[PDB]
Amino acid sequence: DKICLGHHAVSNGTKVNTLTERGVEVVNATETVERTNIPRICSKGKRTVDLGQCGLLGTITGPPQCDQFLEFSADLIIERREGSDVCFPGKFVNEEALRQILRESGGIDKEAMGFTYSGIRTNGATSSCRRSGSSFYAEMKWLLSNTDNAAFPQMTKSYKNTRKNPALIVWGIHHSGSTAEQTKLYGSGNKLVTVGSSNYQQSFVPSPGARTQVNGQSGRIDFHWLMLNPNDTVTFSFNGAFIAPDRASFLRGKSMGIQSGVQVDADCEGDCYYSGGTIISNLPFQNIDSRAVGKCPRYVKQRSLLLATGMKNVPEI
Amino acid sequence: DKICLGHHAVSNGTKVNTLTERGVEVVNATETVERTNIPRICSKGKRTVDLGQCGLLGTITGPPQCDQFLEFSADLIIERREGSDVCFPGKFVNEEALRQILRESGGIDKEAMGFTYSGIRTNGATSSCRRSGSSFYAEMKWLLSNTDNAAFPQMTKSYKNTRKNPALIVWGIHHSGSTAEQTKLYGSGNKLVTVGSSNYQQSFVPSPGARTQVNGQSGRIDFHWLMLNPNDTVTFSFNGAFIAPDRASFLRGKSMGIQSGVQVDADCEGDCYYSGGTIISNLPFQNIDSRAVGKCPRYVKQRSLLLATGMKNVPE
Amino acid sequence: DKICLGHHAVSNGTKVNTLTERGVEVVNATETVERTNIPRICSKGKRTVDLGQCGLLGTITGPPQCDQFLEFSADLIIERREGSDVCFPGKFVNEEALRQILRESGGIDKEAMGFTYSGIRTNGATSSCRRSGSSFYAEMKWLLSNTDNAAFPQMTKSYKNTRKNPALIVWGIHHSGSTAEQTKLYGSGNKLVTVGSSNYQQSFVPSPGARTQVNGQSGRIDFHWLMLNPNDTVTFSFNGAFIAPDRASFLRGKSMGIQSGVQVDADCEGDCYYSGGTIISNLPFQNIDSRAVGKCPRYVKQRSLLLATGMKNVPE
Amino acid sequence: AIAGFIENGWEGLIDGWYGFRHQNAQGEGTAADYKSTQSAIDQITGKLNRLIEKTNQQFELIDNEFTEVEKQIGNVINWTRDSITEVWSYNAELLVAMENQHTIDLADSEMDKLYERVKRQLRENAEEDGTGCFEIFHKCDDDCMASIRNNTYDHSKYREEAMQNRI
Amino acid sequence: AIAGFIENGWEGLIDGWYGFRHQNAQGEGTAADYKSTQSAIDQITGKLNRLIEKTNQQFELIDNEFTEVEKQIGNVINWTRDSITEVWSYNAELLVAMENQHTIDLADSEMDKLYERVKRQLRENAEEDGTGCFEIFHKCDDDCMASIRNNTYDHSKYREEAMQNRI
Amino acid sequence: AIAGFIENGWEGLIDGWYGFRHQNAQGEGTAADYKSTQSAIDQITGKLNRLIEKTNQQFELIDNEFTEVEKQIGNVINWTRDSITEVWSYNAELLVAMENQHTIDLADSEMDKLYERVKRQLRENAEEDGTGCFEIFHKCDDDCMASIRNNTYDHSKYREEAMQNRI
Ligand SMILES: *[C@@H]1O[C@H](CO)[C@@H](O)[C@H](O[C@@H]2O[C@H](CO)[C@@H](O)[C@H](O)[C@H]2NC(C)=O)[C@H]1NC(C)=O
Ligand SMILES: *[C@@H]1O[C@H](CO)[C@@H](O[C@@H]2O[C@H](CO)[C@@H](O)[C@H](O)[C@H]2NC(C)=O)[C@H](O)[C@H]1NC(C)=O
Ligand SMILES: *[C@@H]1O[C@H](CO)[C@@H](O[C@@H]2O[C@H](CO)[C@@H](O)[C@H](O)[C@H]2NC(C)=O)[C@H](O)[C@H]1NC(C)=O
Ligand SMILES: *[C@@H]1O[C@H](CO)[C@@H](O)[C@H](O)[C@H]1NC(C)=O
Ligand SMILES: *[C@@H]1O[C@H](CO)[C@@H](O)[C@H](O)[C@H]1NC(C)=O
Ligand SMILES: *[C@@H]1O[C@H](CO)[C@@H](O)[C@H](O)[C@H]1NC(C)=O
Ligand SMILES: *[C@@H]1O[C@H](CO)[C@@H](O)[C@H](O)[C@H]1NC(C)=O
Ligand SMILES: *[C@@H]1O[C@H](CO)[C@@H](O)[C@H](O)[C@H]1NC(C)=O
Ligand SMILES: *[C@@H]1O[C@H](CO)[C@@H](O)[C@H](O)[C@H]1NC(C)=O
Ligand SMILES: *[C@@H]1O[C@H](CO)[C@@H](O)[C@H](O)[C@H]1NC(C)=O
Ligand SMILES: *[C@@H]1O[C@H](CO)[C@@H](O)[C@H](O)[C@H]1NC(C)=O
Ligand SMILES: *[C@@H]1O[C@H](CO)[C@@H](O)[C@H](O)[C@H]1NC(C)=O
Repeated sequence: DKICLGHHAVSNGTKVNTLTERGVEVVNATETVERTNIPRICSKGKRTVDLGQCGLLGTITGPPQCDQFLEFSADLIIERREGSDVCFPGKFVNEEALRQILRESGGIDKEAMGFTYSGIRTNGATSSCRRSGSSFYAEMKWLLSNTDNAAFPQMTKSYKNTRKNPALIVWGIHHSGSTAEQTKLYGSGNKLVTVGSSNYQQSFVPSPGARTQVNGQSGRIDFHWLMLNPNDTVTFSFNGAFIAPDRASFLRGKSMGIQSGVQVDADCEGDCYYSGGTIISNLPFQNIDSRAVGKCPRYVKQRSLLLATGMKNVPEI
Repeated sequence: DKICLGHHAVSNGTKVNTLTERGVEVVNATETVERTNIPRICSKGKRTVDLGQCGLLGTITGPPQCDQFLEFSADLIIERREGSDVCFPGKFVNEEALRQILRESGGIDKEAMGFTYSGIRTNGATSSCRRSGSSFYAEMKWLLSNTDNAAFPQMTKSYKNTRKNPALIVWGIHHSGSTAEQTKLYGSGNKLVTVGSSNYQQSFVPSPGARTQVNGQSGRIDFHWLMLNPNDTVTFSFNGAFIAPDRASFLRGKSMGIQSGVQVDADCEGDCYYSGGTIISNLPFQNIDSRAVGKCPRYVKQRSLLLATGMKNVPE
Repeated sequence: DKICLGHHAVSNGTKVNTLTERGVEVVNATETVERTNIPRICSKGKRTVDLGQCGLLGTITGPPQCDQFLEFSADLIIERREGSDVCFPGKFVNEEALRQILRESGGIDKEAMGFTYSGIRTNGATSSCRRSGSSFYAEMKWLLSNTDNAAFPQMTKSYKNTRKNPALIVWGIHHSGSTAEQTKLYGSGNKLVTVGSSNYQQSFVPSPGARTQVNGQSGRIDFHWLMLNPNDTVTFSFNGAFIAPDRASFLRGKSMGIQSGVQVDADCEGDCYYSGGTIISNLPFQNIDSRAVGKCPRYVKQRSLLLATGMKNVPE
Repeated sequence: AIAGFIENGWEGLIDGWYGFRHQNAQGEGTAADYKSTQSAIDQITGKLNRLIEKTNQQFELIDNEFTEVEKQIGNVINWTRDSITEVWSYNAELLVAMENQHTIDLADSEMDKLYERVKRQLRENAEEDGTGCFEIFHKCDDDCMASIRNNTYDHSKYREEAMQNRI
Repeated sequence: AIAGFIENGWEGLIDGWYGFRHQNAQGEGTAADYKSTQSAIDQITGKLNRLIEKTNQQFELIDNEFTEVEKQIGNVINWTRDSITEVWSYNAELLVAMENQHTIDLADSEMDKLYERVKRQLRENAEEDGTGCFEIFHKCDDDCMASIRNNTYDHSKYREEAMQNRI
Repeated sequence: AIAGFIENGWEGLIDGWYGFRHQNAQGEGTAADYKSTQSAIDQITGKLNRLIEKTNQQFELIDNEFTEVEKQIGNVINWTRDSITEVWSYNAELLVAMENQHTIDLADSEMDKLYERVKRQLRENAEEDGTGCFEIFHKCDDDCMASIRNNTYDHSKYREEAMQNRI
């Protein structure tokens, strides 16, 4: 009699790349690089904030677009392309560092500054920000002098961080659209804004002048920020052109942020996100988006890689 | 009677490394780390502008070393150690980022702005650099006073960028050698320059220097860079000491700019360029220059790694 | 008769992670990830400077707490958490770049710049920095404007670097803390400081606003630094608040600097250090400190990795 | 007719990966080797369990899609990310190539281990013909097929059978 | 009474790693091979010498524990460092896994080299029992057990007796 | 006089890598096995073709040699480049060491495959002598040994003569 050993085979099979030769036929192989996704952000079991029309940095300054998100608390922050953190033209300096701080911040817990002003009207307003009629940013007071061309007095203000967590202090400098506007707004004189703390010192100079019109007006606000250690005091000195904070922003905990263009799905549990959706798959690698964040597979360039899950497909005769 | 099996061996083999033992002798081996370069920059099939005493950054402002490269197209941009980006002494702010985008620019295109305002001398010149008599960068006007000791008028000017591509705008601020030089060039006042756009908004102030003398003069031009998004408007506002651009610049395509100190060849082709030459090789690694630019072998520290291409060299 | 071939075994071996199975028992294995450390700094055979109560930058400006380290020479520089760089309140711009330069500096070799002043008070006494009475930084001269309210002349000073190595030149700007104090201390008017060189140019303006009072005083000194190439010259121009350098700082050679919170043990040899001690090991990996500095094993997340040093364990 | 792994695979094994084929006077056919299949599957699944292990490192954004970062730090980030991507592409291709080479060599090694086990079990009662078959000189139609598939085969009873017939 | 590496190891083989066991007229005994253990030890020592070596690239601090660096550069440094840590953690886990696999397969290979060398040395005078032992059909004394131990065994003068005992 | 791969290689086998050496009453000579060398060299060329693959990622300048970049960003770039260089130096040494071990093991496995194929084809008509040769017990001419090289040697011959020569 006779006995013989052998092994299973299929008529088709798939091909894999090996160490010595490429294109080896195997019975089956799987992919280690994910290409299938859900074109929506799946976020379940996490507090998610959908910052639709308002940029993440506006959750400090309070443009009308995010009046409901001033004190938001979330584990996952969604930032969208159509939004903006500016309602009066301008930008933050070192805005990327502050965005990185906010994405990890866990949300914003605002505690009032406790500042009292005298001889200065705090009801400044612009036509660009339109919460109702004309209104300015919610979390900041646009300081004026009194009447048109009235002088702005020099003053000193200070804030002590009485909590255990560090405070995020944000303020702005107003750059008027012309010297005539500054003549009307803040009167006339040399302007200097000085900011300091035990480990921080800077000063800013307003620079009035003609600029391209954005959202109907040429005036601009440059937003600046400070990270204040516990028991430290921030001292501010004004001659005008100051957009003053009303409350200090404390961080609530830990979170992550996403820049994305798709809707939020509350049903799936997912860790890896990219601008087109979420990648929920326990594969070693992905070839979808090199900037994907979270607990995500490693990005590779290959369109596909087939890792054999069995031996070579020696065909039957 | 006797059938024997065996393999080809050589009497004088080559040593390779393995995971378990070093110095294992094999019949044949090749290198995986390239150590040999070709001394010349061998560029064929790629448009190459062989810059001389002009660096890449200077091709925006147009110094006399590269008047012939005021506008150009390229696939390869070569900077030289002996070259300079200035003629009148000066420095760019964030000069590395601007050179980095220029190396990728593919060349340069141009448009023009104007600065035709009266009361302004639009053809200022210095003794540092000349074409025949005293001259200045073709791309800048200086805006000096029309007469001596006359107050410079405050002015505004804007550019609309009516093109699909983003515009590369470069302008200078003049830091006078002394306060007396500033009074000579511009009348008395507190000089202020602002640049507006939807995403720039930067203010500059001239600061008279009393600095050391470079290229015969103590004054200096501080060159500032703005990359302007399509259809956005740049607004300049100044009281003087403003080295205004004549032309607005644009990107042309895609290039891979390099830095080198050696001559350019043209009878062969390769992708990897570095300061001392090019690397033309299909080996997986190289040990010539950690700063090598292009689609080349990956840099390793080892001088040589030998990959066996044959059997273990057991003699006799 | 019968013969059996085989191998040894132990009743209790150790487990290793293989490609296909997580818990293969082997006769022997050794760690590749070092977890043991010594709480003390091993600095034998090396010149070691223990910068107690003094930071790395305090060896440049010379606060009283750093008087013994002004001209220190070392191969290993240990910075302490309890130390400080600044005695009179203030900070440097680009603190990290300057600390990185000093850590690799090899130590500091200072030479006097030779600046002579007349009509200026050079005492600059401050209660925040003391040796006896009130005494400012040993190596910096706080140029008060003579008697109170007197004007400060617009001085120009220069230093030429004649040595083979580049010079490290440090100066400061005084923020008085109020306009009344700036007017009293440096006289009335606006102040401007400019610095020039071949490859560096800057200007600074004092900011006499109001600040939180630290160590008894509300003003702050903003310190700035310059690396001066050989045979070049740095020229300073100032209307006050210059806090002039007294000596230029030259680099002695090469060293490595560390940060540490523990005492120095000079009888132990090693060459890689971390905040809590030293890691003396020839293993390829560590799980002690992901930011350790020196020639340490490569950091991995795994607490322990066992690389088999023997075959597999077959218990009978 | 009785194919062997040395020359050809089998399309008749649907109950496992490895197995035996039999030809005798009572019938012909196949059977799977449960133990060899389960061992090879356990090693490959453990390999996948290593490869598919989730990383615990949380990564944050250091770039910006909506606005641009400064060009110098932007290009440094792009270069670092592309160099890391080249490292991970190299590791991914090396890992897949080495796991495919190890998987094929492992399964063929396991086939050799079973083959040697059968040869060792049969000793002087069978001869290898180079096609993956064992020519057996001890006639058996039924019980020997299961006994050889198992380890409960006592070659000595038939031993006399596998010398007389092959000499 | 005695079994080889196929089914179990041998507790008590203190001197060396590889060796022989004997069931002779004098009874049970054990001896080390010495050559195969030293070969395996030299190869493992070589592997450890290659991996257990410190680098020659000195790294400097690029951050500062006492005073925190700027958030943008700090986050870029932290991201790059975490990606490098992920690369080295992957490389360390992969290196330890393949070196453990290679060490185990190397040692089993060395056990096999000794086993095949003994098989080739004995030729037709011994037959495998399937448990990692060779059943020898010529009565052979301690001097001849020692002749088997080292490479001094001569097939001649046993062939006729062993064949008559096997046939 | 003649020894095989177990003890030594050959210096006169200029054409090919794998081959046979022959002694008979008609003389002596050497001939290569074309198929084995062609397969082994095709596998090695495929290995080389995988290693010599050129990346499609074009890297640009980040540093600047003529004018030094800022010390903090320059030091971050130098640290990142040094870490990447360490990663690629490790990967290069690991790749070269692994591929050299796999090339040596591949050559020896293929040599063993040829050795076993000859043993399988010859069956009881030849016996390995332990030094890389098979002793042929019956006498034969060059043509049947060329058939062995040709993989056309039919064992269904007058086996009794070989059996009588062994016994
Ligand atoms: C390189 O860095 C620049 C900014 O410095 C960044 O714009 C590049 O990526 C951009 O990513 C966008 C989102 O995917 C994409 O829409 C945009 O086209 C793309 N930029 C370019 C020029 O193609 C960075 N490179 C990469 C690969 O991300
Ligand atoms: C980069 O990572 C380091 C740790 O590797 C961070 O430093 C830690 O920060 C936390 C913040 O609460 C402190 O509690 C730790 O004591 C710090 N450890 C060390 C060694 O400094 C650092 O903050 C990270 N960088 C950024 C920008 O977040
Ligand atoms: C980063 O490393 C490079 C070396 O690869 C440094 O460049 C060298 O610096 C030394 C310093 O004296 C010079 O002598 C060499 O000529 C330089 N070589 C090149 C190719 O530039 C560079 O300075 C380092 N950067 C920093 C910030 O430390
Ligand atoms: C082969 O692998 C694929 C991978 O998707 C799997 O679905 C299939 O069930 C596997 N087949 C066997 C017989 O294990
Ligand atoms: C300083 O801060 C700590 C918390 O970090 C707090 O417990 C302590 O009370 C603070 N000091 C004072 C004087 O309140
Ligand atoms: C090869 O031979 C030459 C001289 O014939 C000798 O110098 C060289 O060292 C040999 N190669 C090796 C690796 O020894
Ligand atoms: C090694 O292989 C290369 C392949 O191109 C060949 O040119 C060379 O002559 C070979 N050397 C030896 C000694 O076999
Ligand atoms: C393991 O090996 C080391 C060095 O070879 C030795 O010092 C140690 O005692 C060994 N341990 C055991 C349990 O064999
Ligand atoms: C400076 O220039 C002089 C010019 O003769 C030269 O002799 C000297 O060596 C130079 N020094 C340095 C440090 O380059
Ligand atoms: C052999 O294994 C089969 C299962 O494959 C089992 O049914 C049979 O009873 C076993 N034979 C013996 C003798 O145990
Ligand atoms: C082999 O072992 C025997 C044991 O007595 C010894 O006499 C003989 O010399 C040994 N031969 C070699 C080559 O080691
Ligand atoms: C080898 O086999 C082929 C098969 O067709 C045959 O044509 C050829 O003559 C054979 N050569 C020898 C030497 O047996």
